[PDB]
Parts: sequence; structure tokens; C-alpha cells
Amino acid sequence: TDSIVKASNWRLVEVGRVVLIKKGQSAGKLAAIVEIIDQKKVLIDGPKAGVPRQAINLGQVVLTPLTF
Amino acid sequence: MKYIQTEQQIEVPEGVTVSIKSRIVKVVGPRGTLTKNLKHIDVTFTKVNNQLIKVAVHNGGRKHVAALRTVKSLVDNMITGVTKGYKYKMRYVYAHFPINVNIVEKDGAKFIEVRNFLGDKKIRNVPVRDGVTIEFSTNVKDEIVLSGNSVEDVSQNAADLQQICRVRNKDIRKFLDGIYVSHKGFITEDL
Amino acid sequence: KGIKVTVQLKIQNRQAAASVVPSASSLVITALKEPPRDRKKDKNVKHSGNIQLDEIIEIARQMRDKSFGRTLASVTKEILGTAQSVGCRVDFKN
Amino acid sequence: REKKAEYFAKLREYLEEYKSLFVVGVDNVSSQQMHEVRKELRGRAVVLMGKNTMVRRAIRGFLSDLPDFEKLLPFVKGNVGFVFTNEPLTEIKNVIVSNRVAAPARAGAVAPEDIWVRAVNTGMEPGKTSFFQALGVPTKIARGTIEIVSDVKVVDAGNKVGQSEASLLNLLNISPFTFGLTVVQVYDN
Amino acid sequence: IIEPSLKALASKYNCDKSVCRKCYARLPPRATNCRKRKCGHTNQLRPKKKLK
Amino acid sequence: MAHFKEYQVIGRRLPTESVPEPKLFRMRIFASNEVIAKSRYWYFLQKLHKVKKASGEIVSINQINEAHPTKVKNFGVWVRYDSRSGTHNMYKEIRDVSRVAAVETLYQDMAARHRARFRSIHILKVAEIEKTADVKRQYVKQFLTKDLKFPLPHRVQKSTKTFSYKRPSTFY
RNA sequence: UUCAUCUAGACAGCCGGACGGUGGCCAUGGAAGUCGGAAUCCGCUAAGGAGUGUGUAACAACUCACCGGCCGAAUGAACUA
Ligand SMILES: [Zn+2]
Repeated sequence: TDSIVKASNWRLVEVGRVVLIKKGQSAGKLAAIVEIIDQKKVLIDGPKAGVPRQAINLGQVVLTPLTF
Repeated sequence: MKYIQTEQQIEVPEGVTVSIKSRIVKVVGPRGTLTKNLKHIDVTFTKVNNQLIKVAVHNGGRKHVAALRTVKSLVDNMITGVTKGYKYKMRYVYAHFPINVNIVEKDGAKFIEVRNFLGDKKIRNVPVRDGVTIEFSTNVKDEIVLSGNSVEDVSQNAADLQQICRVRNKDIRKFLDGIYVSHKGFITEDL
Repeated sequence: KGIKVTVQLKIQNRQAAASVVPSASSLVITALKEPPRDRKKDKNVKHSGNIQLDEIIEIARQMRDKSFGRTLASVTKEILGTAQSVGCRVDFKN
Repeated sequence: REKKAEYFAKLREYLEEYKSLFVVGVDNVSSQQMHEVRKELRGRAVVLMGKNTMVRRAIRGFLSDLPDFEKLLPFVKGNVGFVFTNEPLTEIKNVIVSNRVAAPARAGAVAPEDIWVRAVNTGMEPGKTSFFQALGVPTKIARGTIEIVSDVKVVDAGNKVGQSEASLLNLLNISPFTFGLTVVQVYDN
Repeated sequence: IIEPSLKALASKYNCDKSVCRKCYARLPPRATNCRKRKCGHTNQLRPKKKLK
Repeated sequence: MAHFKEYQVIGRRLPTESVPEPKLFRMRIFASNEVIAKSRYWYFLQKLHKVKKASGEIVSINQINEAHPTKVKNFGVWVRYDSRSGTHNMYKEIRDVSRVAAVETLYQDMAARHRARFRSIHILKVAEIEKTADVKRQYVKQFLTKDLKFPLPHRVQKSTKTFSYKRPSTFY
């Protein structure tokens, strides 16, 4: 029963996505999303990169398929 | 509310063998193929295990979680419309004028034409297309009976007959005659 | 009783006209009530009366079309008294 | 959970009080018979056609209020009648076979099956004689009243019976379709 | 004549429907609103005046 | 006015020595700074008992900082506002991280789904819902589940140069 | 915003019972489950109205509240802007 379905790959945000701060004052550091607060705001924790523990938005940040 | 995520679980029987890409669906099974242009629903698909198909929406509205049910009701017809198939029946009702129909091949077209509706002299003509096949049914009481694989093919022309054989310029609820659908069946049920 | 809303049956089998009285609701009352019946309340509505008649409640199965089979005398208490307000004859059970 | 407080005292107060259970049931019943065969059992035998209780089969069948009761778990199939019988095993199997069919239909019950007509005169007054334009029975009429000539069929299977098909049969004193009683299961204490 | 088990089958498409009291559109036999926008999905639904 | 601060505030109703030592009332309000924290304090108590600015005073004013500004939790909230026609009393359930971040949305929220502006709303009591399953509005309850985590389609990317040679895709 | 429900199976949908007294008292031309007034009751219980919807000569007919079996999780009734 070969029933070919396309691939439709994504980048879905489980606790353990390392992200990339595109604008702000981290400006290219590596956080880790920890407590998803709402659909647009997202918590971060990357404390040895020099970041705070804040709840940034989603338009302010990009991410990567690398995931712990 | 703009719901975050829903799904449905479309079944694929063993006789049919689906083959989809990005938004174009090509079903094929025991009795030929159907293909469905589906480029306006904005939903994604993921195989789970060889018979169950996942459909998905993420961050819909109200209407974009309603149409996510509409894409379900199209595909499950297609696995039914290839394996189980359809067959309609379509009964005469006529008083004081027999409603005699006959089929014509007028230059590649295959019209089905209807004569003596409500005592007119005028000759009807109704075209069909591929994917249907009528049959003037006998051993039973005076029906036209057609079949096919889609549901856009069987119902559309056959209800257009029921759109043709409505009386006009008289009243309606007293001149009851015409052609009307009786039962929407499958060509092979009950196995 | 007559051609009002009650029932009397008739059966014909081989020269036998069943003029029997299954005798639906009214004749249980009318055979108890006082003989001036036909006058003075056959113009307006018939629910006028403050009369109490009898305590002979054991006539409650042998008169009219029983289908209950449940109480020795507690049938027509639980049928009527309510269904005609032309006499009381049972003073509490509404 | 439409009516659970008026009928769950009545689920309690005499479901403990009876020692042997004889289940019956009719999914789709009559009403001349449901002022008969529910009303004729008066005094000790409420025929219980109540509802499904399928969360409280775990408080009724686990605490063991009655020792030989825990059997009715898969038996809520069809509208269940479980008459309470603390009566011996002599008057049981002959009263539960009372009738199969009853008085004819309510002019349009579901009956898609075949029927037979015998050549016996009934005594129909001249009524519906100008209303036989569905089959057209060749009928002799002896000075006002009809008479069946020969034995012909009516119709095949796969149709629906409404007014003009049942009412000739409702005026015919034949009704083998009344969808009556069943016989299911008996068990002691 | 048309026998009364196929006057029924042509009843279900011509007569036994409902209408809107405002725009006289033809409506299904069980509904709440005229779907047709010019009377604004209103609520006034009567049956259709049958024969006789 | 702005992204708000949050305050306590305590007033006294100036002691006439005929009947001295009054009772030292207290609010806990929301404000953009301290001068409007003062000038909304009389407004809550002018509608309560006969005090005005020439009867009492502020005896101290403190910017309350929130205890755990990073932990997530559910805020229950009771809201009274004035509509175009008739006043109402509501119950939203905002989902945020700290108290002035909670009602930062709600002034901006009920200005959208009701068009109730800032001067016509009385944010009365802002509780918290600390445990699950009794958040009454279930649209924020469905967030509070086990490994729910979701994709996010249609990633536009930014634009700095006005032209582009690439015709981008939106894989994400 | 309330008021009701709410895995003791809800709201659907599929199957149908929807009576006995009685085809209530009259009121008439007779009003019978479905024209008017008034009595507005009990039996059976699963549950049935002294009847919510059509039909007629009072008829006879449909089927609904009330119910009983199935999937199995939730849904209505007014409002407010
Ligand atoms: Zn309309």
C-alpha cells in the first residue's frame, strides 16, 4: 500500500528549541525556550550566552532545526 | 477563537491506493483513478501507517476550521467513489403524456434527449461528459438509472434533468409530473 | 348520555342485535342522580352543582368497560368527581 | 439524565426486593397492548422498561447487595424489560408466549415485505371501489358488495406502506406485521 | 392519474417547503433563516400554502 | 498613559483634633507613574466616602515590585467598564507572566473587542488562578496540557534592500 | 451576562409506543388527540397531554412532548454590546 505523502517539514517549538535573537540586545545569541507562555510571546533561557530570563515575542526571534 | 490545532483521521481502504502531493490528490483503486484539484484549502497531510491519513490546520479562524472539515468530506467520497462506486435511480412521474427519452450520438457528444414533456412539441437535449454512463432501466418500473465514480459527475447532470423537467408558466404544486430522484445508491453495497 | 361524547357498542351475528349496555361514563352518574335531569342546565355550560349522593362505591367494576383490574372499589373515585362538576359525592380528592 | 431523581429512588427501592430476574423486551411496541400488558401485571410485577444505567452497573454489581444478580452487564441491547419475579418456575414459560401479532397498523407503519390475497369474500360496503388505481384488481360485485374473483398478488418487496396500501389491509382483518413480543433469557436466584 | 406513492416523491421537491415572509424566496422544510442576503438572514418563516 | 507601573497608596482624611486619629485607608492600583497614581487614588474614594483633596492627603507612595516576574501563571480578573449605552461587569482570563504585564494586555484588549477606552474602565480586582482546571474560560485551559507543541507557518522574512534576486520561500 | 443541564450516557441522529376511563361535562348539525366555554383527574408505568402539530362527516389518518436501545462525550434557553 504505497500511499505517497509529500514531506511538509517544519520547525515546531518544543521545550528545547535553541533560537536566534535577530533584534534586541542579545543580537545573535543562543537562548532556549522553556515555558511557552502564549502563542506569540515565548520565554527564553540562555544564561551563559549573556541573556536575561525574559518572555520575548516571536517576530523578534528566529530559530534552527538544532534541538535538545 | 483562532484555535491552535485540530485534525481528522481519513481512512484509506486496501483496494484504493492514494497518491498525493502538495495539495493535489490523485486517488486510484480497483476501477480507475480520480484526481481532485485542491489548491484553496491550505491544509497539510502526513502519513501515519499505510491506511490512516492525517489532515491538519494550525491557527485557523472559524471558517478555516470549517473548511478543514470540508476537505475531509471530499476525500472520503473519493475512496468510496472508486471502490464502492455510485448508482442513481431517477423515477418517471407522468400523467396523460408518456415521457419517452432516448439517447443520441450527435457528433461526438452523446446527448440524452427527452421528448413529450407536458405535451410540448419541443425536443430537449442534455449533454453528459466522461465518467458517467446512463442506462434506461427495465425489469423494474420505468426509471432512468446512471452511475459513475465522482459525485460532481453523477449528480450534476442528473439533477440538471430535474432542473429541466420543471414546469414553467403554470403553477408548480399541481402539475406534479416530471423526473425526480428517488435514491442515491452505490453500485456495489453490502459486501 | 346519547349522541354526546361516550360509547355504546352493537354486535350483529346471525339474528342477534346486541342492544347491550357497556354504558360509558354518564349512566353511572345518571342512574345515581335525581330524575329532573333534562331541564335547567341544558342551556348554559353543564358544571353547576353542589350535591352529594351516595356511599355505594362497590359498583366500580360491573358497569362500564373496565381495563384496569387493580382496585376493588377505587376506580370511579379515580376517574370522576372531577370529570363532572354537577355534583361532588367525593369531597377532598382533587 | 433527563429524570434521574424521580426514577432513581424507583431504581433503588424495589430492585433489591426481588430474587429472580426474567428479561424480555420490545424495542417498538403498540399502545392498546401497553395499556394491556403493562397494566394487567398490577400488584407485584412492574415490568421495568427503564433506561440504561451503564455507570451504575459498578455500584450495583460490586457491593453485592444481592448474591446472584451480577449478570445483566452486556444485556442492555434493545429496550430492556426485566420483570421482577419472586415466583416459581411453573407459570413462566406459558405466560410469556401470549401473542405474536396484534391489532393492525396505525395507517403507515413500516412494512416493506410481501402479502397474499385469498379468494374469500369479506363484506366490504361500496366505498374505495373507485380508488383501486394502484393495482387494478379484477373484482366482481354482487349487487353492491364486492367479491374476490381469483388469487392474484399485490406487489413485490422493496417499497413503503403508507395510507392507500395499509387501509385496504386495515379493512381486511389480517395483520402479520405488528412487531410484537420476544423471548430472551431466564435464570434463577 | 399519478398514484399516491409517487405524488409523495414529487411533493418533496415542489410543494412541501417553506418561504420567507419578506423576500418570497424558497426555503428548506426545516430552517431558521433565509440564506439570501437581501433580506438579511431574517427569521420570519411560514410554510408554503399547500393545495386546497 | 504608557506601559504602566503598579502601586500601593494610603491616605488618611486630615485629622480635625475635635475627633482625631482617622483610619488610614488603602488601595492597590495601576498607573503609568506616581503623579497619576496619586490622582486616581481620590477617584476611587470619592465614590466611596466623603473625602476630597481638601480633606485628606497621601502619607506615602510606593512602587510595588512583583514577587516573581518570570514565572508563568493564570490571571483571573474582574472588570467594570462603561459602554456606549450601559455599564457592565465582566470576567476575562488573561495569560501573562507578571501583574502589570497582565493588565497591559487588558487595557489594550477591551479597547478592541468592545471599544471601551481608558477613561471609562474600572479595573477592580485582579486575582490569580494558580492551579489548573478551574480556569473557567477553557480557551486558555487548552494551553495547559502535556507536550502540545506546535508548528508555525508562513514565515515572512525581513527586508532591508528594496530589491531582491532570490524570490524567497517560507519554510519554517 | 445569567438560567439550566452536565460518563448514574447529556444535546443530536437511526427505530418506533404516545394509551385506558372516554369516542371527558356540556355545546350543538354531530365536536372523539388536535373548533368554543369549563372541570385540567387518575390508572398504567417507559410514558403519554383530558392533548403541541396537520386532517374531516362527529370521523378515520400523520406524528410530537412524554419515552424507552445504540455511538459516546459534552450541549442548550433567554439575553448584553
Ligand atoms: Zn428571505
